[PDB]
Amino acid sequence: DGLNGTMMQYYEWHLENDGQHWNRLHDDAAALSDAGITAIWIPPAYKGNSQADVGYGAYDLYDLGEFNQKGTVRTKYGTKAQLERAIGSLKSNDINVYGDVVMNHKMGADFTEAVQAVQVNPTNRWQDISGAYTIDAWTGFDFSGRNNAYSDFKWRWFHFNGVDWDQRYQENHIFRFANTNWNWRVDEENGNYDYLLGSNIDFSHPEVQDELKDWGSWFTDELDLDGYRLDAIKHIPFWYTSDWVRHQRNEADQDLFVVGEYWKDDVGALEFYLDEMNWEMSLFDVPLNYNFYRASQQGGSYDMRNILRGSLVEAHPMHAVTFVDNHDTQPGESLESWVADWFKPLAYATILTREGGYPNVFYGDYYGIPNDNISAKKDMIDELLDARQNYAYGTQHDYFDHWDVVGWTREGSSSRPNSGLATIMSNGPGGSKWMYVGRQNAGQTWTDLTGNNGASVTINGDGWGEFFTNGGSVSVYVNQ
Ligand code: NA
Ligand code: NA
Ligand code: NA
Repeated sequence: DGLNGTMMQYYEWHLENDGQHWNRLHDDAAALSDAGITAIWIPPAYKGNSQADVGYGAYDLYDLGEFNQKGTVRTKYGTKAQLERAIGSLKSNDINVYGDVVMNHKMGADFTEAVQAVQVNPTNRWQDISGAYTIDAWTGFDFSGRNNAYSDFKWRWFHFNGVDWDQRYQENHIFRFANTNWNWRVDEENGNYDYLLGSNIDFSHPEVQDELKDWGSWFTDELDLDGYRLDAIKHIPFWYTSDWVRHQRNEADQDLFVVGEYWKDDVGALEFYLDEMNWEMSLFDVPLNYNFYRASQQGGSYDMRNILRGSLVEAHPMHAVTFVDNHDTQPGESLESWVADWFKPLAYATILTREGGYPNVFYGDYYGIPNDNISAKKDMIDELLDARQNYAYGTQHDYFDHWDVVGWTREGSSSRPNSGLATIMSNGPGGSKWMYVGRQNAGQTWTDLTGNNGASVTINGDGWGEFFTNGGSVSVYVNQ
C-alpha cells in the first residue's frame, strides 16, 4: 500500500560453493519481506565456465542448473528446481524477482576455431598493432548435455568479434576478428570499450540480435521475472540494449523493472546512456558509490555538503538505483571501492531514508563476508529498513549545510501512522542541528532507531526539533 521499495542483491563474491543458496533464499523469503525487502536481485542463474563461477563467465544461458555441462549439473547456487522453488517463495511473500542478465560475452567454449584476427592497442582498441594472422579462439559452443532443450542455436566464431587469448601461439592480446567491427555505440574509454573479457558478442548480426531477444523472453517466462539487472552494459552497443529491453516488455504481460550496470564514475556518461535509452530504465548510481568510497577513504576532512554531488540520484532520482557496495567493489575484486565499517551506516541511511532513488542492500553487508573477516551488519541495516519501510514517507527537507554535520527530514504521510523521521549524521566531530519535520508533528517526542544517540527530541510548536549525533555516526529519529 504505497510501501517504499527496497532491493537486495542476494549474494556476494565469496559465497560458499555448496549449491544451497537457492534453498537459503527460499527459507529467507518471509524474513526478508518482514524486514522490508520488496525485491531481490538474483545472481546469473545459468551455467557458467565452471560450477564455482559466480555467474559472469556465462557458458549456457538456457542451462539454469539443469543439465550436466562444464563439470556440473547445478550452478554455484543450486539446481533449476531449487531456484524455481525459491522464486515461488519470494512471490508468495510479495517480493519481486530481478534476474541478472549477461549478454556481453560468453565463456567456456567447447572447442577452438581458426580465426583471422589482429592485435589491437589495449588502451585504444581502434588501433591495430599487428597485421592479420590466424589464431585459435575458444568460440565453439554446442551445449552437448542440454540436448537442444529450449533452443538448438549454436555459437561460432562468426557470432563474435574478439577474444583476449590465442590458443594457437598461447598468448594474451586483445584481438579483433579481421573483417569485423567493434560494436558501436559503446563506452569510449580505451577508445572503444566493446571488448572486456571472454568471447565478445558482435550484435551487428541479425541472428545474434534475434537469438538473445528470444532467449530473454524464454528466460523471463521460465522464471516469471519482474525485471532484470543488465550486466556490463557500457560494453554492449547501446542501440541493442534498447531494442532488447523494448522487446522483452513487448513479450511479457507483467511489468518489467530494468536496472543497468553502466560502471563509470561519471554521471554525465550515465546520463548520456539514459538519453540513448529514452530513459526506459534505471542505472546503478556508480558515482554515488565512489562518493561514499571517497568519504570512507578520506575521513572527516571530507566535506559532507558534497556527498551527493555528481551522483545520479541527485539529478535523476527516478532513474537511479542506489547502493553502497556489491560483489565487484568488495575487497580484492575488480571494481574495489569498499566502504569501511565506520562510514557504512551513514551511506546506508543516505540511500534508505531519502525520498529519491531505489535503494539496494548488499548481501555481503547484511550477512557479512567471512572470507575477509567482515562482520554482518544486519542489526544496523534492519533498523534503517524499519525506518524506510515504516517512517520514510512525506515531504522531505534537506540540510546539507555543514561540512561535518548534515541531515534531512520526512514529515510523514497520513497514509502511514506515525511515519516521519529526521536523519542526522557527522563524518567528523559530533554535533546537532535544528530541522523542520512538519508542524503537524508538534509535541511529539522522537528517539533514535539506531541507538547511536540516546537523546530524546520533542518537536516544538512550529514543527522544529533539535537532533543530535555523535562523531563519525548517524542517528535516525522517529516517533516510536
Ligand atoms: Na562488448
Ligand atoms: Na562501495
Ligand atoms: Na567533514
